[PDB]
Amino acid sequence: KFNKQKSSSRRKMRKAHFTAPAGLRRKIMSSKLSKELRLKYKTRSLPVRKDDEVLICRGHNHGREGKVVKINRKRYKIYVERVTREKVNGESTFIGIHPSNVVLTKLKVDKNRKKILDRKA
Amino acid sequence: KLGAGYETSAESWGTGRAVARIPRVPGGGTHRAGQGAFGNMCRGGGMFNPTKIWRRWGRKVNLKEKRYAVCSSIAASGVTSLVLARGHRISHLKEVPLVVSNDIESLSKTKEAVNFLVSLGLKDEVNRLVKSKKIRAGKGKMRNRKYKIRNGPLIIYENDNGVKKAFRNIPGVDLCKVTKLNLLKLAPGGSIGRLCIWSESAFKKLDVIYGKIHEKKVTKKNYILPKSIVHNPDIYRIIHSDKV
Amino acid sequence: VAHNNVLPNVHLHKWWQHRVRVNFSKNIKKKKRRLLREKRRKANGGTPIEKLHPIVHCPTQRYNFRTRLGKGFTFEELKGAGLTPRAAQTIGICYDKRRKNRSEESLTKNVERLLKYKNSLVMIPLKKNKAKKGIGGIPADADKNTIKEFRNKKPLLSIFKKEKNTKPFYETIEVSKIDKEFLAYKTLRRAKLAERRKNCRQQKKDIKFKS
Amino acid sequence: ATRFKKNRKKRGHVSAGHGRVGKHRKHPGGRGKAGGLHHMRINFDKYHPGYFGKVGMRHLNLLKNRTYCPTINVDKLWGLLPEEKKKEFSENKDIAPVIDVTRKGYFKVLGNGKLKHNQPIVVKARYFSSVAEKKIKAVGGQCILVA
RNA sequence: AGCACAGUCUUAACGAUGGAUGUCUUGGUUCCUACAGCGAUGAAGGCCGCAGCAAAAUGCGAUACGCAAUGAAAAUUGCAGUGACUGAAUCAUCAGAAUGCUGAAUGUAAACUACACCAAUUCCCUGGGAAUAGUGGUACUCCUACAGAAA
RNA sequence: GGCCUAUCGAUCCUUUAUAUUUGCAAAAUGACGUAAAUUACUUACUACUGUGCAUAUAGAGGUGUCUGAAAAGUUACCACA
RNA sequence: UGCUAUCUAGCGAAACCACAGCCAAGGGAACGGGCUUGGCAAAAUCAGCGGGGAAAGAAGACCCUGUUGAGCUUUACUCUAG
RNA sequence: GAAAAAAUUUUUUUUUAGAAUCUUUUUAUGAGUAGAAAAUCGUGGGGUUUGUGUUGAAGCGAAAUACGUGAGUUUUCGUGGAACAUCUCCCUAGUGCAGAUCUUGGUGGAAGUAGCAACUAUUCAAAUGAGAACUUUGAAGACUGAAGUGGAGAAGGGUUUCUUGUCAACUGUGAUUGAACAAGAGUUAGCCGCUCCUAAGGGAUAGCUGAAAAGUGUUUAAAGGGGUCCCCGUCUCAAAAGGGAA
RNA sequence: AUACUGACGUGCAAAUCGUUCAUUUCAAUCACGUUUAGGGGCGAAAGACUAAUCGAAAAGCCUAUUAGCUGGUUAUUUUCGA
RNA sequence: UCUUAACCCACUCGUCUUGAAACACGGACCAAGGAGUCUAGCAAAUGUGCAAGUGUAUAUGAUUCUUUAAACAUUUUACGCAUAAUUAAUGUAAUAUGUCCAUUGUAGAUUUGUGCCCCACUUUGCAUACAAUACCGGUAAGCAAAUGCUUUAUUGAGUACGAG
RNA sequence: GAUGUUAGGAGGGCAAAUCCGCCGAAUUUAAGCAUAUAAUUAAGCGGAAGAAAAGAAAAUAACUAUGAUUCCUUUAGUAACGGCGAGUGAACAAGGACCAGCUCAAACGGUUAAUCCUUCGUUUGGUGCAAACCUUUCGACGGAAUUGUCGUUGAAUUAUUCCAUGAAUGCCUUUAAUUUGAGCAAAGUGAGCAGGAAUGCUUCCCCAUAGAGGGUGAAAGGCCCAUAGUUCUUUUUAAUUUAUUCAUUGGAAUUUUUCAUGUCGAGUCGUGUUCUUUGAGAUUGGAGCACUAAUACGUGUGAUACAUUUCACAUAAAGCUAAAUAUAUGUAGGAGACCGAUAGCAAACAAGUACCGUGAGGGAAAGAUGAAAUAGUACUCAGGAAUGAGCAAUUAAAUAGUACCUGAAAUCGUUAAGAUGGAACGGAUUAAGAGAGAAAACAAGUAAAGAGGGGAAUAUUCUCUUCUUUAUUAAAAGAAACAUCAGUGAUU
Repeated sequence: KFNKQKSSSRRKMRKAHFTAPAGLRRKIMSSKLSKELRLKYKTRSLPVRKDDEVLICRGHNHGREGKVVKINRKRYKIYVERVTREKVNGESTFIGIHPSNVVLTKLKVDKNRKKILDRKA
Repeated sequence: KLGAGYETSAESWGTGRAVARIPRVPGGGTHRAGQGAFGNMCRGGGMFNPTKIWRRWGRKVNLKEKRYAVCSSIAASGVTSLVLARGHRISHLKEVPLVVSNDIESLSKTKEAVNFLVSLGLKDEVNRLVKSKKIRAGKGKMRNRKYKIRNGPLIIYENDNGVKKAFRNIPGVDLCKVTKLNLLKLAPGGSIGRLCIWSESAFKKLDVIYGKIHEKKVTKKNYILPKSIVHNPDIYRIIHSDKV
Repeated sequence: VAHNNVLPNVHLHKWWQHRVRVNFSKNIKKKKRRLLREKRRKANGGTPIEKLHPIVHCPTQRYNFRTRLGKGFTFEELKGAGLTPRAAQTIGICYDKRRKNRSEESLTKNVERLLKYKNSLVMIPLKKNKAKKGIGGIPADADKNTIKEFRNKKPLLSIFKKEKNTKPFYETIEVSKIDKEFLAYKTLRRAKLAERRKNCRQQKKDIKFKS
Repeated sequence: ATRFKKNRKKRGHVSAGHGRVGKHRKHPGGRGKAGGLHHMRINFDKYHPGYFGKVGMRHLNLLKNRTYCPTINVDKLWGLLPEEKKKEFSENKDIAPVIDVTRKGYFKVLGNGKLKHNQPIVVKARYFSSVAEKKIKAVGGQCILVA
């Protein structure tokens, strides 16, 4: 708000959202952390990774937990294990989920993430 | 833009050519050729009077009038009926010149400020302020004018000890320092009076400013309160009165 | 042109659209000037950045009774104060060669003004903790204690401003000291009448003197 | 501003409120001050009597400072004191006010009006009228010429 | 399993045709703020190129839709391929390295891959061994220095 | 001024008249005149004070398309409103 | 006599178009398709045709007007290279 | 400040006004271009106020026992799928169209009409294919008639060539054809040209002009080569039809 | 390019077609290269021609040139009205 | 509501025009666009603030710094216009000290009284209209050595308790 | 003076908004036009910078005098110019912003040019990983330079006082700002309802120094990015802290006293003459030509030609210099009471593109499926093929089907209804059809008994109600018809 450095004008912000580079895109695919994990790490939100286990809580699949298949930074979509759907020609693909609509439970640590988790701490 | 709509070539063959005589773009081939040119009626042709950079944008409003407007606006806020009329949900308030102890100036958490407003009894008004944020119709949305809110109480303070940052960020509240009281804030949209919350220090300082027990720099120099045209406006009492 | 209305006279006839400029910049430009000068004052070791100026009487008939800041103290005024121009220049007293003290009062008034500023100022030792008497009539250096305490004090800038002429027109005289036989109007017109002949004589004296 | 304008009141009316028959053509007399001495001569005679030609002495640079000199009439002179001071002089005969006309920024004193009879007053100024000297003297005051 | 005249005109419902209207808006716009010159150390500009599958736009220059190095940092994907378990895949940063032919264009030329002249030139190896007709230089004017010719 | 009803001319400019009226922009030009005065950068006191130019006022020089542009023809080669 | 025109199959435009389209007389901006009074007036069409539609083209080129021009000529006015 | 009616004295029903640019009432009066004014009404945005939205906003189509003298306002049903109002008051404007031989985009009647007329003229059978007057093949009949619809070549065009596909659009009829579209492919020189030479001429060098831009081309040249310190001596471009190694 | 004032004249063409006709060893014709540029060039001279543009080419700008002249010049009600 | 009827009436709109239904011109159709504005300077009108003043200029100052490119503030003769005019001009300049009174009339609003309200007298006498006098600048004329004078003429966009 | 492919270097071109030199119009205005005007403009051509240009008195004043330049506010629509028409038009003061001064030349210094430069070298440092930069004194050997470089800024001399100086040991601390990149970053993904899916509606929770902006399957402070806030780190530059000893060479300022009273820009200024230009007027500046000076008691200003002369103010004919100040260009930010796809940059799209022109040049059109195509039309049937249909099928929705939002009008199709004798609609009034409708266009209450909802009294008594039903009484309302009046008429 108060700083005059960052523009708040709508058009400009919108352009920034669409023309964002891949590193920035990786950053804004972040997810709310589940309560046990939030307690464990003292952290609100994390950038998502492939082998983690999400729970869906918005959209037509809000009963579903499951493992993440692929994340698509081009399309702003994560894909999950059993949110399968058949297409017109009788071919099964995965339903796209946007990160806000999932709450992340079990997350798989690796050294890059471990560094992030320590950095948050 | 200065040249707007005139950077086509300019040509005018029309008399005896069996067309209207207004200019046409010259050359051939392309669809733009032979087509209606510059002029306040054609595709891309530029409106009849452009708007220049040099409209008379502002106005030199007069010092004595401005001062009077400030004094009168504050005075209007004083009167209970006018504030109510201005539409505040002020029904349960104890008194319209609302003055609070200078501990208000030292408040430093938003929740306490809300709590304080509720304690005063402005709960309904606080409700209207929280409620009343809406997206408004029309082109404004693309020009960074997304929400419209309605005007909340005006906090008048003598010197910061938390208030300036602390009551801000509660919808439609305004804050202003006493010495620099502002006509636009006191009288929004050309409406009169507002729900005003004064510190006791501010209240005492107000009297100093307009020259009862004057000072070297606080008091506005050479300035007096404008005297009224009518001394007493109770027309019905004059009519009622025995002599008349 | 039509009926009673004054004759038109607008000089926008030679091309003028290519020549407007509209200042939307007033407040921002003012803010910018203030911020740079304040930054400069902050930078300059707590020193004032204003320079001393002589008071002078205004040119010609129109402003004969009024007095304003001039440009440059003159050599006589510096010498009278007890300073030499380069030395004066270093402590912010501004010089010129152009002014010349035509009449006595102005010289005395300006040397008093210089002296007051000089007496007021206190000087930082150049290379720190190495205080000395110094040259050119510049005030001698000072210790750590005086400087430290002085830096903490507010630097009062009143001397830089123009001198207010104190009004004294509402003044009183005893009636029996009034001299009523005078004719001021007569004296004035006669003086104007006699001017050429007085010039004629003065010119003759000037010729006589020069030989 | 725009919403009040005259054209909106007449908005659909063919002439735009400017005469069907003769119509509003461009520059309809010729430009500006042109018609003087000839076809608009009657207007020039009837509205700006003395306008054409030159009269009198030329002056190569006026240099307006030299000849500057605001006036005041004697009538206003006591008014340059505040009220309380004036009353005090009216009460006490032995003293009189001096008034330095320069401090209030006037140069010549003129003779309109009546001074209070038998209050002497000392007037300091650059210039006086003949009449002013006589009036100031008549009430027992003195004029002092001063630069 | 029958009955309606047709045309012309009008009306209503449902359609075609068309793209107005309303709604949007990764664009314009103006003002304000801020810095602000590139070039013989070869610019701007133009050509010509360059992808596994590739036309333009974009990007880039014979190392050619990118090399190195730094900071992010696990995927990139139309198929094909290439990747982690952090100098590998992807971005961003961008200083190192590289920057075809031209173009002021400057060896003579020009609708030319035409033509001179002087150096033959380059790489490897720790003072020798290999390559290659390849590569440099050579405009006009000037200035300081120097040279050997003239008075 | 002509027995009455006709017999005529703006501005700028020029031209020649008028005045104890004025100017030429820091000053002066009759005149060191008249008295004094001392030996001098002296004091009083005087309507009248160089050349030239300019003003003010008053005539006169002319605009007959006569309330006042200094202005010849041609187009069947022609254009445009 | 050929080729067109014609009919068919196939393909397929445009100029033009206030609205339209039977007349007589009358009046009327003094020659009307509509207006008033008469004559009168019966679907849909096919082929010609040049009476009329004051038919089309195109801000009359003639004439006049403009304090719009231009080319041209001279012992027009003002100039000017040579 | 109470008027009436209904019930069955007591209950119920209706109304019960005081806004000053306003209310009650009275009387007169009412043409209108050019023109002037006032009062309204509507569109884009703004401040202010208090609201409608996914149980469906705006928009749009048809309306409506709707209200207004009227501009208009309001509403029903249908469509629609996301925002919309503000009349509380008032700021603000690129603000209201039938016309301008207006502009732009679309569209008719004219109309299944004018018209598809040069260049002697075609016929039969077979093949291919969904389909053949105008694709292919055979057989006839014909024309061009070496001043050729034949060979070569120049300028210009520029892959139009060829084979293989092939038919969305085009090929003004049809079309399986094609100079269209798609996929590949093709142009080989010591001798044929260019390349070299000079011509009409061009551009520069020396000067000189010119603010410069340019205008001039030996007009005051210490200038490019050949012999071996001497002798010749502007450079350069300009012919695909002149000269020209094979 | 003479005549047919023939065909066509919403053309086969923004100058074409048929027939007739003038011209052929020279003041002959053509190609290509080359020269001269806009108040200028060029002209066996028509004010002809200088890329469908000529009694002053084409292009852009000064320039939204200028026009006492033509056309157009946008909701309602009410009042007074030339 | 719409729909046909029927009686009676009813000429193509725009338009320039003395006079258009015209054998005057513009209009095939439809949709959207499409034309008295903005600035400068001046004026009156009216609104608003202050009032012999008025405007706070440029600019400074502020714990003013999303808004704020606005608002706020301005130590006891800056400038504009006003406050005095007039003449070419050196320039000169408003009754006049008999008294803080403020020139004279004629009508004239408002007021007081008499004989809570109409009158008719009286009483005060605004605005304004019409005059009249004084006086100031210019010019005449008369005088003239002087701070020029004058009972007289004239002339001014003059003045006679402000208005901007 | 030539000559050199000699050694080291430089200039050329592009870019122009602001900026500097030139050269230079006209349309236009004057109701015509010729002087004026347009305009010291446009075009043409040359040259710079982050700003430039200007600048340190041959200034103004006539005062109680000011005092480099630029700019703002102003004087001023004034002095003034001008067919004295049209029109044009300054300066000084004053209020501010900013505020900065200087050096060649001339004089002076000869028991010694004390200068300068290339090339070769040589060392006290400091940063940096390295690359590399950055400081640092000291010599050679060439040259250059007296046809004049350097020092000095009259000259010495007294007292006073300063500044460079070099070595030793020591010491680089705390803070304040300022400017970059950096991090970290508050509370709900709680019921229920309707929906394809909430961010909707309730309702129960909360946070805010963050309720800016954006994203997310419909409006989200608590879903996400970011935001408020801070914690670091980067830029430089203030303040603060510590210097102390010893060392010598050199320079500077006043002050005394002497003695010297010096210098100061020439084919330039000026004048005539021309032409130009101007506010400039018997010439404002420039320019060409002709003539052509004076030495500081000179000569130049002091806006009317001149003479004879005062007086004030200045010191021409050589050079440099920060600031304020300007910016329709390039690039980067930030904005908005701006435009909303026929608008707005010509240009939201592969736009200076396609396309046209021999060429200079001219120069477009064309945005939108849906939440998700990682839902883009599967399958069967009829078709040669296009396509069509489906009992089949994605979607919440395909009459959202890639011509994909909404989808007006013109125009045209289908069915139905009507009309129909050489125009069509129309107006004023009724008619017959055909649609629509109950909100005024009948029936309050009372009882019976179902279904709901509320309010009060101190979980259940009282009381108010809306919907349904059965039946059961009101009443009013309009229209008729006749009658009575009153008003206005006609009639016998």
